[PDB]
This record gives sequence, structure tokens and C-alpha cells, in this order.
Amino acid sequence: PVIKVRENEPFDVALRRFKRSCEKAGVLAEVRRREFYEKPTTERKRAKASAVKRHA
Amino acid sequence: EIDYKDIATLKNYITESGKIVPSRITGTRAKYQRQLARAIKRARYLSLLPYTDRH
Amino acid sequence: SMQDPIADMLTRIRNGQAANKAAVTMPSSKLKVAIANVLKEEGFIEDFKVEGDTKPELELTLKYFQGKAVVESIQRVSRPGLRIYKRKDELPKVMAGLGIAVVSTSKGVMTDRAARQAGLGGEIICYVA
Amino acid sequence: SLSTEATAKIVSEFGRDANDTGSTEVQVALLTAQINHLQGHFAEHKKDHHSRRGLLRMVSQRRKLLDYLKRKDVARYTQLIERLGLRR
Amino acid sequence: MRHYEIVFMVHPDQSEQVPGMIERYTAAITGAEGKIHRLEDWGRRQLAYPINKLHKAHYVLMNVEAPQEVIDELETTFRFNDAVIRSMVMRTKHAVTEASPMVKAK
RNA sequence: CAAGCUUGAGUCUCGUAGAGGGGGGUAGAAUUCCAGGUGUAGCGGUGAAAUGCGUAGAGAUCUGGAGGAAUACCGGUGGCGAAGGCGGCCCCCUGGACGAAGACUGACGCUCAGGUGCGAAAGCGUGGGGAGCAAACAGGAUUAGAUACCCUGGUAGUCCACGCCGUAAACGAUGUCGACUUGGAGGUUGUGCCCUUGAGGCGUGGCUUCCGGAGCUAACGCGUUAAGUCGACCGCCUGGGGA
Ligand SMILES: [Mg+2]
Ligand SMILES: [Mg+2]
Ligand SMILES: [Mg+2]
Ligand SMILES: [Mg+2]
Ligand SMILES: [Mg+2]
Ligand SMILES: [Mg+2]
Ligand SMILES: [Mg+2]
Ligand SMILES: [Mg+2]
Ligand SMILES: [Mg+2]
Ligand SMILES: [Mg+2]
Repeated sequence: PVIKVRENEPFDVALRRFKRSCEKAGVLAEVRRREFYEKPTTERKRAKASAVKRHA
Repeated sequence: EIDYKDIATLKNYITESGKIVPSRITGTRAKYQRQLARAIKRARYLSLLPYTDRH
Repeated sequence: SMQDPIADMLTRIRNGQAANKAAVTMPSSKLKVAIANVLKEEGFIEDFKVEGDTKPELELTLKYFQGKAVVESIQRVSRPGLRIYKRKDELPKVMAGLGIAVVSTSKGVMTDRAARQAGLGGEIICYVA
Repeated sequence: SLSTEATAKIVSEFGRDANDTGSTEVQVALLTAQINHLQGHFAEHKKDHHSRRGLLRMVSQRRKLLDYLKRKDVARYTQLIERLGLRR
Repeated sequence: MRHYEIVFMVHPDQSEQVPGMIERYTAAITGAEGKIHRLEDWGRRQLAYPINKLHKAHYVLMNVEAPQEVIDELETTFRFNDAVIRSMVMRTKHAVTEASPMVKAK
């Protein structure tokens, strides 16, 4: 996420724009996922469980 | 019909950071999302498209 | 594989009756026609038809009395895996006589009653009730 | 697999005509050609276990066809094995 | 005969060797009964990311129809050559002769 | 036993999708390390700590370089494979599947005790390789104890070649092949047709997911991808522990 602060735009709006760009790019989510090792069996188990949850 | 040389069309299916946009967002067909990803990767290698938004 | 065409005919009848189907079609054979005859002559089916020359197809018109199929039970007795042959005196009677046992005798395919009257024995094809 | 030109050449040599493609002699020769060609592939790629399963299928298919021809016409079989240089 | 789309990018300091390279590559293809369908010198082009501390490199597109022998020695001559910073040979189902979006976007 | 027959099973032509296999190239991120610029007193770690690292200048930041291992996004109850399993990109060698149209062979088929081959990870042998991770082991903690869980390290191993081993909750805990039996909503991959199409409309195959009818089941559930209705052949079970 690369955010460029615009003319006559407050700091509060620029930071909120950055926080949304990080949320869109999944910055904190990709760091949470890579922090610790996950077994192929575990990531396959998670993918199956999420696919079942995506049925309402 | 899809080609790595057409960096014009290719730029529509990649994010601000250079990441390939998933089919769920773009609404493209399964067969052609695979064809796209190959072309984006072919164009990335040939420095016609970037890998990351750093360089 | 298609190792038992006879059990297939019986199963086609059995499943068709259960599925309230008006008719059942299957690849024909002399033996399938000889059994179709016995079934019609004993009132288990309406009528049978053999269409085609090179690839004959046997069609059987199923029978339905009131809310029910006429064929209550139809089982294969003698089979490729184990052949069942009985003497005139050993002939089996289905439902104590209320059903038929299709027997293949020296003088053709007939009921248990027919073979008993003709003093014959043979291969017990199936039981129909 | 075996090329369009290579397959067509075998069909003429072993078949009654250019369209007699199902003949057992044609079938056995088409398998013989591919079994022999693959010898070179498996000499360099000994660890190609997956493709070897497909080759063994060609070998077992050839054997079944050869045994079928042996009982249907002993003379046609004796000629075919001598023609493609195979024992049995 | 198989169809290939070759794309090689030459170091800008060696952009003068590029016509000579094209002449030699075409000669090896045509010499082995092969045919050349499309050739496009794209010239110096700006890189999306830097490769070997470089920005910009000379690009050349080639749609060839040639045997696997001359396409193999073409792949080795690209490895051996220090001028070619990147190359990519891609097999294509059928020959193509149409202005690529590089000719069309100018 | 003889002669057939073309619907089973093959062969042929053109295509289509695929992390199917084997080999060889190659790419960009990141970690660690080495070398240098800036900078200055902390860094790291935890529940809190401490061991550890740093004034021989760390950490942080920037630049150049070495090396190994793995391929973000795409990515999906997506796909491929007999199972094990298979994921960056490019080429070469190669196996299978499916579709459309005819032609060809003429039951050449199904199953399979014994036999043969394949077979995750760990482990073994010889020689390489070694960045990260990490059995063992060492140190710091926690605790009544703590041969653990947590932290700082770290060897085999994980990686490559060639051999070996032959096992897994090796699972759908469901053997293989064939025929038959109401439906609904999707996903994926062929193909015939129709329209002025920058998409859809109507069919027809292959595979796949959820739900469900009859039937089946002890129940749970299964339900045209059956655990339903039948047939061919094989494997296996016969109370628990001992095993
Ligand atoms: Mg193939
Ligand atoms: Mg690096
Ligand atoms: Mg004939
Ligand atoms: Mg070892
Ligand atoms: Mg540890
Ligand atoms: Mg050891
Ligand atoms: Mg076991
Ligand atoms: Mg129910
Ligand atoms: Mg269900
Ligand atoms: Mg006991």
C-alpha cells in the first residue's frame, strides 16, 4: 500500500485512506498467517471447513 | 485470445500492489482466469509488468 | 460384466414395477423371449414385443392391478455362479402353488406345474409371485 | 505418442488396406513400435514410474491380442511374431 | 514442424549487435528448412522493475517455425551470450503474423 | 466343436482441459550470512522473565554480494493421477482421461489365489549440500516436582544423486467390473445448434459438490458418484484381553 497525501487534505483522512489500503491488500492478515508454521494437512482442513461455512 | 503482450488488458486484472485479482472480484470465467494468470506471469518474467509495488 | 442376461431381465422387470413404469425394454435373446412367453401366459405381464433384426430389442408391457404391481417378487434361482437343476419329483412350488417357478426342460421353457404334468425336470431359472 | 505418418505406415504394411486399422496384426505392430520407441525414453528416464505403467499396459495389451490371434489362426500368429521379432 | 514465439532482451550498451543477432538467428532457422512468420524489433523499452542494476533494455519478438534441433542451439546461444539479459521461447499451436500490441500502442 | 454377428472390448483421424510423470533451464519475494555508508544505545524474547545479542558499534536504515530452501497473489467442496501423492515460469521426453464424425477388428471380455511392480513421513548406506525449520543435547524459566508445555541456542534430519526400507487414521475407515431405478440447486471440462452477441436461448457427453424421493439401515445416515435393485470374481470377519 502506497498512499500519497493530497493538497488541502487533512492528516486524519490520509491515515484512514492508508488503513483501508492495508485492509484491502491484507497486510496484517498475511503476517498473522506466516508467523507460525502450518502443516499441509492443517491448511487443507481449514480450506474444507471455510468452504462448508460458505454455505448458508 | 489472451496474450502476455497485451499489457493494456492485463493491467485491469492486477491490483495496485501488482497481485493478480481473484475471479470472484473480476467475474471472469474459470478457464480464462487460468489463461490470464499464465500471461501475467509470462509478462512479469519479461519485465513488461512488475511483481511488487516497491520497484 | 453382462455375464447374467437373465437376472438382468428379472431386475429390469423388478425395478420397472417398483418405478411404476408402463413398459421395460432390453436387448433380446431366444431365452429372454421363452421366459417372456411363460410370464405372459401366466398373467405376470401384459404383452411382449421384439423390434429390430440385427440388434433385437425385447419390450415387455408391465401389469398393475389396483395401486400395486402384479409382480410382487421375482428372483433368480440358477445362475452362472451356481447352477440349480431339479428332477420331476424335486420341482419347487413358489408360494405353496400361488406363484410359478420358471423351469428349462428337455422340451422347452415352462412353469413348475407344466413340467410336473409333462413328467420332466430341468434348470430352475427363477421364482415369480 | 506414435506419429501420424509412422502409424499410417504400419496400417498399410500389416493391414488388408489403408482403412483396415482394427486388424490384430496392425494393432500388435502399432504396440510393438511404441514399446520399442519407449525403450529409449525409459533408458534416460528410469524414475518415470507413471509413464512405465502406460508402457506395461501396451505390453499386456499386445500379449492378450497375440494370444487371441494364436487360437484364431496359428499361421497368421507364427508369421506376425517372426515379422516383428518377438518370442511368444 | 513446431511453432515458437521467442522474445529476447539485449543489454542497451550492446543494441548495435541486435541486427547481427537477427541475421544469424534467421539464417539458422531458414538454413534448416524452417520458416520465420513474424519479426518485430521493439528497440529500447523501459523495464517494469530493474534487472542487473538496469532500467531499459532492447526487446526483439520472433514467431518462428523450426525443428527442435535449431531451437535448442538458439536456447544455448542465449545462455552463452552475456548481451541477452533475458529470453523466453514459448511453443504456440499455430503460426502468427499480426501486429503485437507493441506495434499497435505506438 | 464349426461358421458367424456387432451392441461389449479394442484400433484409427481431428481436437480439448489438466499441480499426471521424468529431465534440463530460469525468475522474483523473503530469511540467514559476508562487505561497506549513515546512525547511537539498546536489541531480542516472555504471561512476567532470564539465558542470548550490542560501544570490538548491535538492532534500525540504505547499498553491493554469497548461498540454500520454498514458490505469495492467481487459488477455487478448482484440476490431474491406480493409490501414494502432484502447485512460480520456460522448453524437451512421456503416461492417462474426454469429446465429435465415420471407418476397421470381430467377444479379442470381467475378475484374479500364487507372482510382479508402485507405494507419504520417519529411518538406513555412500558421497554431496546446508539458508530456514528442528528429534537428540545444552542453557534460561515455569512448577510441589517439570527429564515437559514457554524462551535462547542447536546436531541428526528436512535438500540432491544412487541404493535400501515397504509401513500410516496408506480413510470415502466403503474391493473391482457391468446392468437397472423419482428429483432440485450449483462447480468444472468437451461438443451440436440459434441469434446480430462487447452474452445469452435450446440440447447432448465426461467429471465433481451440496440437498433430497423411494428403497435401504441398529441408528447415524446412504440415496443414479448407493450404503437402493441385481449379477461375476476376489479379499476378509466369527466375543474382549492375551496378540
Ligand atoms: Mg498426451
Ligand atoms: Mg536475498
Ligand atoms: Mg467381419
Ligand atoms: Mg541420509
Ligand atoms: Mg526449541
Ligand atoms: Mg546417521
Ligand atoms: Mg496395515
Ligand atoms: Mg428417508
Ligand atoms: Mg443425501
Ligand atoms: Mg477370544
